Amino acid sequence: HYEEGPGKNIPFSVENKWRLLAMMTLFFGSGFAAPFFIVRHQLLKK
Amino acid sequence: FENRVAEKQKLFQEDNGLPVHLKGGATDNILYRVTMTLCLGGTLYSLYCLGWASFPHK
Amino acid sequence: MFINRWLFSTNHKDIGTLYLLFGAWAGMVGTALSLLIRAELGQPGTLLGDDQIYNVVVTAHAFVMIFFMVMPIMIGGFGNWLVPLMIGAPDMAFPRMNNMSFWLLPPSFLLLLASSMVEAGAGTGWTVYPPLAGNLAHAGASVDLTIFSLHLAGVSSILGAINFITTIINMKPPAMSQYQTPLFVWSVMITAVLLLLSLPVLAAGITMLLTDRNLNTTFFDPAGGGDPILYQHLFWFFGHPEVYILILPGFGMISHIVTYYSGKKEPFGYMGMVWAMMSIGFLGFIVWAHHMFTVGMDVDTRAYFTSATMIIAIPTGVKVFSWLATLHGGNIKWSPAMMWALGFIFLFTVGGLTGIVLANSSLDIVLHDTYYVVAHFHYVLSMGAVFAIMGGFVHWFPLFSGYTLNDTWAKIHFAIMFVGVNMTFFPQHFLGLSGMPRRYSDYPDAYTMWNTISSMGSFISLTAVMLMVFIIWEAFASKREVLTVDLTTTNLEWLNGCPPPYHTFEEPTYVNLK
Amino acid sequence: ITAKPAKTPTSPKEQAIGLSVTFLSFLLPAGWVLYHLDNYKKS
Amino acid sequence: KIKNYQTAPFDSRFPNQNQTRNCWQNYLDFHRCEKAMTAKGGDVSVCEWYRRVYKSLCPISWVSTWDDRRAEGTFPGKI
Amino acid sequence: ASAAKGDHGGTGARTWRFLTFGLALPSVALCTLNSWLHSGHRERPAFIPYHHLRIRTKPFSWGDGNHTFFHNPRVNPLPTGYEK
Amino acid sequence: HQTHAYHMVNPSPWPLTGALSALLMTSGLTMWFHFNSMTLLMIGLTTNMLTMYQWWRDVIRESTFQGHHTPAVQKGLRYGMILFIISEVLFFTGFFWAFYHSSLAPTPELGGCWPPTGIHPLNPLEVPLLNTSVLLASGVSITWAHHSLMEGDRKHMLQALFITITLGVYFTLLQASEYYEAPFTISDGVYGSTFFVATGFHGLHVIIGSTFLIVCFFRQLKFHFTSNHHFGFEAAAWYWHFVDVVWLFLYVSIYWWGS
Amino acid sequence: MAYPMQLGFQDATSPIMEELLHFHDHTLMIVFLISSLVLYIISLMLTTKLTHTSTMDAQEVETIWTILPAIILILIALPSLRILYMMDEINNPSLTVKTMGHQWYWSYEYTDYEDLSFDSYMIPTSELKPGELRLLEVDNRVVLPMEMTIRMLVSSEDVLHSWAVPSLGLKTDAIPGRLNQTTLMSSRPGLYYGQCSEICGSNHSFMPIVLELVPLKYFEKWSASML
Amino acid sequence: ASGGGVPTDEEQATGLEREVMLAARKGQDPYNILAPKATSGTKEDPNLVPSITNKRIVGCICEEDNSTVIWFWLHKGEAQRCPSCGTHYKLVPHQLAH
Ligand SMILES: CCCCCCCCCCCCCCCCCC(=O)OCC(COC(=O)CCCCCCCCCCCCCCCCC)OC(=O)CCCCCCCCCCCCCCCCC
Ligand code: HEA
Ligand code: HEA
Ligand SMILES: CCCCC/C=C\C/C=C\C/C=C\C/C=C\CCCC(=O)O[C@H](COC(=O)CCCCCCCCCCCCCCCCC)COP(=O)(O)OCCN
Ligand SMILES: CCCCC/C=C\C/C=C\C/C=C\C/C=C\CCCC(=O)O[C@H](COC(=O)CCCCCCCCCCCCCCCCC)COP(=O)(O)OCCN
Ligand SMILES: CCCCC/C=C\C/C=C\C/C=C\C/C=C\CCCC(=O)O[C@H](COC(=O)CCCCCCCCCCCCCCCCC)COP(=O)(O)OCCN
Ligand SMILES: CCCCCC/C=C\CCCCCCCCCC(=O)O[C@H](COC(=O)CCCCCCCCCCCCCCC)COP(=O)(O)OC[C@@H](O)CO
Ligand SMILES: CCCCCC/C=C\CCCCCCCCCC(=O)O[C@H](COC(=O)CCCCCCCCCCCCCCC)COP(=O)(O)OC[C@@H](O)CO
Ligand SMILES: CCCCCC/C=C\CCCCCCCCCC(=O)O[C@H](COC(=O)CCCCCCCCCCCCCCC)COP(=O)(O)OC[C@@H](O)CO
Ligand SMILES: CCCCCCCCCCO[C@@H]1OC(CO)[C@@H](O[C@H]2OC(CO)[C@@H](O)[C@H](O)[C@@H]2O)[C@@H](O)[C@H]1O
Ligand SMILES: C[C@H](CCC(=O)O)[C@H]1CC[C@@H]2[C@H]3[C@H](O)C[C@@H]4C[C@@H](O)CC[C@]4(C)[C@@H]3C[C@@H](O)[C@@]21C
Ligand SMILES: C[C@H](CCC(=O)O)[C@H]1CC[C@H]2[C@@H]3[C@H](O)C[C@@H]4C[C@H](O)CC[C@]4(C)[C@H]3C[C@H](O)[C@]12C
Ligand SMILES: C[C@H](CCC(=O)O)[C@H]1CC[C@H]2[C@@H]3[C@H](O)C[C@@H]4C[C@H](O)CC[C@]4(C)[C@H]3C[C@H](O)[C@]12C
Ligand code: CUA
Ligand SMILES: [Cu+2]
Ligand SMILES: [Mg+2]
Ligand code: NA
Ligand SMILES: [Zn+2]
Ligand SMILES: [Zn+2]
Ligand SMILES: [Zn+2]
Repeated sequence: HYEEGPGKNIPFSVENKWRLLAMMTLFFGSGFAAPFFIVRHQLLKK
Repeated sequence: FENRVAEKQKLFQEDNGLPVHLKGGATDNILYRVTMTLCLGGTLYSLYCLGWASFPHK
Repeated sequence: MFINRWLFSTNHKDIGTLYLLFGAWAGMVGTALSLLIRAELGQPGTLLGDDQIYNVVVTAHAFVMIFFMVMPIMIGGFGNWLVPLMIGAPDMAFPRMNNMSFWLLPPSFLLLLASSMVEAGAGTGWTVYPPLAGNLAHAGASVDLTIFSLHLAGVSSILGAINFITTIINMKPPAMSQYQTPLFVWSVMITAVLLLLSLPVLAAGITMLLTDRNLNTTFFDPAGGGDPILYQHLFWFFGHPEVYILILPGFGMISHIVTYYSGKKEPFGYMGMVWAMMSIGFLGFIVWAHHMFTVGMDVDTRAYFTSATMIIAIPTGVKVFSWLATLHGGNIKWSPAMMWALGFIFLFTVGGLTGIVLANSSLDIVLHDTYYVVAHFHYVLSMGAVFAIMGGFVHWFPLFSGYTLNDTWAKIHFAIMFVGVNMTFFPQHFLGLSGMPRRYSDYPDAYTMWNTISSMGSFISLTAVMLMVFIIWEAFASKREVLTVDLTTTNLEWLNGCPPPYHTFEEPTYVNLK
Repeated sequence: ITAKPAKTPTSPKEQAIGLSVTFLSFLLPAGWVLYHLDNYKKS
Repeated sequence: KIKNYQTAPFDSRFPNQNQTRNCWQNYLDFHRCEKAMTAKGGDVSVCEWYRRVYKSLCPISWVSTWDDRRAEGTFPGKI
Repeated sequence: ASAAKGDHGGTGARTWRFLTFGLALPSVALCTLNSWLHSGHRERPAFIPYHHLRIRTKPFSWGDGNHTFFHNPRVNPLPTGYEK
Repeated sequence: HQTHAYHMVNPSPWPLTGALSALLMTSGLTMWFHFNSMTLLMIGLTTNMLTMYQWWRDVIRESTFQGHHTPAVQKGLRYGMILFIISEVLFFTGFFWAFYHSSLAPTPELGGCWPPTGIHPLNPLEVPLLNTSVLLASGVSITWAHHSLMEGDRKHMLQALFITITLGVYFTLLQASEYYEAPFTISDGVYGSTFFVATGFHGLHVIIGSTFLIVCFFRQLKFHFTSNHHFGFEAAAWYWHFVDVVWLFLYVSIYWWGS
Repeated sequence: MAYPMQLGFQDATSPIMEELLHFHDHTLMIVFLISSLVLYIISLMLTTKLTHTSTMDAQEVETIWTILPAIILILIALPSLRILYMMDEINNPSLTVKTMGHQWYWSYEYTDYEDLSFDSYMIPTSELKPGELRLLEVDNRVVLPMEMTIRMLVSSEDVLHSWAVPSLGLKTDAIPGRLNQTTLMSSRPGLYYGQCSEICGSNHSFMPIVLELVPLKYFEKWSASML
Repeated sequence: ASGGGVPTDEEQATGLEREVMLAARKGQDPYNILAPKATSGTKEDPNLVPSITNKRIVGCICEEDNSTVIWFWLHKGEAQRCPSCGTHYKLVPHQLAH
């Protein structure tokens, strides 16, 4: 089927902890920053 | 009409390792690509529309 | 192959994984929203200067936390990953439809983020009451986008409910009766029956709002003979079951966390835990009007609802004590998951009791629509669901990934979060008694002290979430693979290794009928 | 639960870095937006 | 006469928090009575009760609105 | 109730066809007969601009935005009265 | 090799297209209602039709052709359908709630009466009664269809299934006519609001049920059904009865008592 | 009105609000007990090396923890219901005053005899006179006669709003197309505050209610002068 | 009034449905549809646990009506006992598909 076992049953790579960090930082970082920008968006329309 | 299931059973159980949605033939492949294209394209379209409506046109 | 697995899945574990990912992401959004809410109330005066924006934020925060974080994580994540394993089932009954239930959420979420992007957003409150929600007070796409997001999230859950009920009723070992299934499974099945029954009414409700706004219907428009109150009846007839739907799965995880870390092989009074959940589910359908005490209802009606609403505490009590009874005489393992489960038991009780205060129409007249209500549900729901979710998560993380967390960091995460949420929500009890209303971007000067504190507490919690992220990175970064797990004789889901193979139970379990 | 030692041990220095970065990924963006709030309100 | 009214008394037909029908009922009653009097050659002062009551209960805008509609021939109620 | 008929010794295909042709269809015959009898266009009532009818809070997404989806000029007046 | 009777379905793209098709349809309604453009709505309705077709095609492939429908898999599908139908009933209940709420306490704006001042209801003894005898008759002929299928009679199963479909259509046409001839509209207050939206969704259901019945017609023509295994037909007949019942409720509630 | 660092309810102005104060004390005691008992019991189960992990029987202790809570529930229900039916008691008022919710202000209508009515707006923070309460003051107060049984009728002319006065234990939703009744009765003269209790849009937080309770005599002169 | 033309399962059932249908005719249960009746579970008369590998998960319901089920891997080899009631189970490997 597909790869099995630790670090293989996930849609992202954990082969590099640093790349992993960057991916996670973007993933969570993006979701957290969204409200802040939607607001800034709503303030800049009027 | 006559019963032609057996033929369809033989065709669909034919060991080619193809997922059921493509197991019928080349037609399946076309239909699929049509459907997926419309969906992906249409979705790309909605993003655009959302971007447009996001701003005031005074 | 990547796309085949992650976009075309039919695997219950993989799907539950996407749900866990989606929910974690949603959680970050919901949190940013909350931190915004408290930033505005952080000091007297306005911060945003735009109160329509504040209203949009408060509305989004709720929708996100409820529909995109809690339900996805609980029924979607833990629900999919665990239920099949716990009954020795090969996968869910309709493993394909199950993938759509998942994929309907990002579109549903997109629709929500759109409603806030276009026009002035929907600053109507997660209850979206007409006429404020109507085409005149809230003209434009915003409310319509919001109504749609709910339709999507709704079909996703209604389908997901059909799946779990079918799976649980039909896919257990031939010898296993319903009363031989774990509690988490019971919790999920019940939650699902609630979803099956309640969402369609909400659906009917918001459809009527949609037509009032776009097809000139007058369901909630007096000018046509309509009635805004009708909407509230329909919305709440769903809204109450929904609050129970948000905690039931957490009840299931708590029973399991407590039995496990108590070093016990079974929960105290199983049949009593089952009866509890069933009852709660049933009663949760006949108490909705307690959200409408101030709309001016007949005194008799208000008496009935006050009474019905209180009875719920009986079965709920039985669960509380059974958890304490499960702790009774156990070999206590002070694990991070146990800590979350303990925090949950205390906090949930607190919130539940204030809920009993509010069940009284009389006192509610003064408490309704004040921060007392906001403190009640942030204790039961926010602290309750989140705490259970955090417990279930650290408990089963190794099972899902095959790696272990650094127990010390996790205990620190629990500590910071505990301080953070109470310092954030306890003072709100005061604000509510003294009369500070909900949904206010600013408050009369007397309420300054408590609003300042609560907002400071909100930050501590932030520090806890940021830390939680980092902790997950550390599990995956260090890579400590699991070897041995205790009590597997009574925790079937741990039996196929960590993480278990893609297809499990290819060969069913053997269970004698005797 | 028992497990084998970290296949890729994350040293303390490596955790300060991982932590620091996690924090900044949450704090900087929101921080930027929030800092420029007055500039948004009236513009 | 038989008056000396302070405010509308409790009406056992409308004992709940919803007084909408109460106002409306007296508004109809007044105008039904008013039409009966003016028609058969009589005095509108008899209709004084209902007038006092509905005036006390009904919000200005509703009455204002219902009046405009009786004028317009679009009054939904039967008078 | 028990209806007024009988069978029940064994409810099978021959019986349900017996009911489809001996009862259900003849009923659709009579009701069709009755309807296409009491039909005929009834004299449309005088228009009256009642404020609780012909609602318009937002124009329809079709046509000129003022005619209902299945608008019948003969019997459906607009907010300002019937049509030409 | 697996030693249980359950079905592991192959990775399928349908859930994703069905999801996106939903996004296109909702987003499309928004484009229509507010920015006057049916583009998205068009695309979405299409990809939705495509998804439904291909998805249920594969299910027929998995069942009649590949034999994956063991008595256990079929049992589960029975549950799923009953559960589905149940959620549909709760949907309709919200509308019956709305009707009753409004019709029992007519506000001043309607003249505080029901039907509202200025609404002239359809005579229930006319087309609405015909419509009723039509759905009721279709209920009998589909039972005759089921019993024919079970008794192995191909000719009569098709004949009865045909009659059933014809009645379904007849009803839909009558209803279409009723919709046009109706002196009231959806904009005619709460009476119109509840009449058209309730009979409206019911009507859509009749069309869906008809479609479902037609599919069974063709699958039967192609011999997919065995006298003992015909779930697609079973479900369609349950769904047909659901629909027939929703009508009895509408008839009594809105058309009769509501006049 | 509330004061800095307030923990409980605003001092009862009418007799009903007094009634609720007591009822809340009675109830809150119970809440404290149970929440502390549970907190305690938890600490009890976790403070001993002694163990007993075998199967424990439940059909006995469940009777205790089902009968006890049910009783405690009835002990809250009684006084709660007595107070509820008490509020509903027929009272025959001396005055009827109507209020209308508007985005974003309240209008009041005293129309028993004269056709008096006015709008009530929040005094802007910039237009506050020294000593006045930010977000709370309104230009035109609701002058009413202390020690009298008054009837308030609430409604709205747009969205939803809710008419509330904590001190008197009042809160009635302002629904368009509907007339909600609620009775008021102040045991003392003075100023009594409140805020809109239903999200009604952007300025839901800035449309207060201020009641001015004075002796009947001054109310009548106020009424005439206000025509 | 009557006639034929409708395929029977016997004539048309295929794949796993057919397999299950035929095995059921021979009184067998290769796809675990039925719940196995227990033996005396003694050391002499253990519970025979079919399997197509060298281990299968066993769930023991020690006593009728128990709500807790004991789960463990039954390996090929010497019979093992339920960690709870000690009743015996022995793995009897392979075959099914000839
Ligand atoms: C954070 C701000 C704190 C400000 C404190 C007060 C300052 C007083 C000055 C000066 C004090 C004297 C002068 C003023 C007297 C006013 C009396 C009044 O009008 O009376 C009514 C008032 C005031 O009530 C009081 O009389 C204050 C009660 C405070 C209880 C606090 C428990 C706190 C635990 C840990 C700290 C808080 C965070 C964690 C809370 C965790 C959940 C409880 O309003 C309430 O009803 C507020 C509470 C609402 C209900 C919560 C129910 C369950 C709560 C705790 C169960 C803990 C059990 C185990 C025992 C506790 C175990 C942890
Ligand atoms: C996790 C979600 C959750 C849960 C489970 C609950 C549980 C309860 N809720 Fe709450 N509630 C909310 C979420 C939840 N609620 C939300 C979201 C709102 C606000 C929505 C909005 O308007 O935005 C709300 C609002 C709300 C209101 C209306 C407030 C208002 O607007 O005026 C009411 C009214 O009665 C209420 C009551 C209750 C009660 C009595 C319970 C009970 O079932 C709790 C019972 C539990 C206990 C009692 C504690 C443990 C028991 C014991 C230790 C036994 C001994 C006890 C006794 C003898 C009393 N809730
Ligand atoms: C489950 C629901 C939920 C959750 C978790 C929260 C969490 C929080 N909410 Fe609230 N909130 C609501 C539901 C919720 N809320 C609802 C329904 C309303 C009513 C809206 C209305 O009025 O219409 C509301 C309203 C509301 C108000 C009142 C608004 C007003 O009246 O003006 C405030 C203000 O302080 C607030 C604050 C917060 C804060 C600070 C948090 C959080 O910061 C508390 C701490 C919680 C976290 C930090 C969560 C972390 C979760 C994750 C990170 C998931 C991780 C996932 C994995 C690990 C798999 N919320
Ligand atoms: C022939 C009988 C069968 C009925 C359906 C057939 C054709 C209509 C097209 C789609 C209908 C599907 C569902 C019903 C939705 C709204 C009610 C429509 C019922 C109907 O068709 O009513 C018509 C109004 O049409 C209108 O506005 C209709 C405007 C069409 C736009 C549809 C609006 C789409 C809104 C759909 C909401 C979707 C949410 C559903 C969610 C499901 C659960 C998540 C009645 O006509 P009228 O001129 O006012 O009066 C007749 C006077 N001579
Ligand atoms: C004014 C309001 C207006 C709106 C009104 C609108 C419409 C009216 C309503 C309904 C009419 C519509 C359609 C009726 C026609 C057919 C429906 C199908 C039923 C059928 O024919 O069912 C069969 C048998 O009964 C079975 O299922 C029995 C097994 C059922 C299983 C599914 C149920 C599980 C869900 C949760 C369980 C509930 C628990 C009960 C205890 C709770 C106590 C509080 C099929 O078999 P199966 O699944 O293999 O089960 C094996 C058991 N023999
Ligand atoms: C504009 C309106 C639109 C109209 C409505 C829309 C749709 C309806 C659709 C289709 C149905 C119509 C006819 C079906 C056609 C052919 C069936 C062919 C088989 C056949 O001829 O069947 C026969 C009976 O059918 C037969 O009389 C056919 C039966 C016809 C029955 C109805 C006629 C009514 C006659 C008057 C009697 C009324 C008196 C009432 C009595 C009280 C009731 C209890 C029996 O024969 P056999 O020898 O045992 O069978 C050998 C295998 N076939
Ligand atoms: C504003 C507009 C909002 C619009 C939202 C639209 C949302 C989605 C639109 C696209 C969805 C259509 C795609 C077809 C889906 C068919 C699913 C189906 O038929 O799923 C079946 C399961 O449910 C069963 O039986 C019985 C259950 C039947 C489910 C039919 C799906 C209908 C989806 C709509 C649900 C609405 C909810 C109704 C109440 C309001 C089969 O399960 P699978 O896992 O596939 O396979 C199992 C294999 O063993 C088969 O051999
Ligand atoms: C069902 C079995 C359990 C039995 C327990 C009883 C519970 C519900 C059934 C009773 C419904 C009829 C009662 C009507 C009698 C009162 C008439 C009336 O007038 O009630 C009206 C509303 O009733 C309405 O729509 C009522 C609308 C229905 C609301 C009930 C919600 C339950 C529905 C979901 C259940 C799913 C079932 C699946 C179906 C097979 C309006 O409200 P009033 O407050 O009067 O306003 C008038 C004011 O001007 C004066 O104060
Ligand atoms: C203009 C028209 C367009 C309108 C939009 C909707 C259009 C059509 C919907 C009609 C539904 C068609 C569904 C066809 C399903 C065919 C697949 C089928 O029938 O699959 C069967 C299984 O049932 C199954 O999954 C049963 C699957 C359940 C499907 C029923 C779901 C209804 C969908 C409703 C969606 C909208 C909801 C309402 C909106 C508010 C296969 O098993 P059997 O038949 O026993 O065969 C095996 C034998 O051959 C062995 O011998
Ligand atoms: C609710 C969650 C949020 C919690 C609070 C965030 C915690 C603080 C994070 C730091 O954030 C920032 O710090 C700044 C100041 O220290 C800004 O720089 C700015 O300020 C400057 C120095 O005053 C300049 O040099 C640059 O131009 C600049 O824009 C800034 O953009 C932002 O990234
Ligand atoms: C051709 C087929 C006989 C069996 C076979 O396919 O070999 C016959 C027998 C009965 C069916 C018919 C039934 O008698 C009912 C219908 C009657 C007709 O008026 C039109 C076609 C009609 C819809 C059917 C078409 C026809 O092609 C069928 C399908
Ligand atoms: C709130 C709901 C009506 C909602 C609506 O207006 O549409 C109504 C319908 C029927 C009412 C119920 C029934 O009339 C019977 C009961 C009678 C009592 O006087 C109060 C509780 C009682 C159990 C009711 C509660 C509430 O008033 C109900 C449930
Ligand atoms: C009879 C049933 C199941 C027993 C079993 O088969 O194991 C048990 C499970 C839970 C029990 C209930 C719960 O313990 C809660 C209640 C406790 C009281 O002591 C009696 C009634 C009470 C409401 C119980 C009645 C009955 O004995 C229940 C309902
Ligand atoms: Cu008016 Cu809030
Ligand atoms: Cu509730
Ligand atoms: Mg409110
Ligand atoms: Na502020
Ligand atoms: Zn596979
Ligand atoms: Zn059948
Ligand atoms: Zn055993």
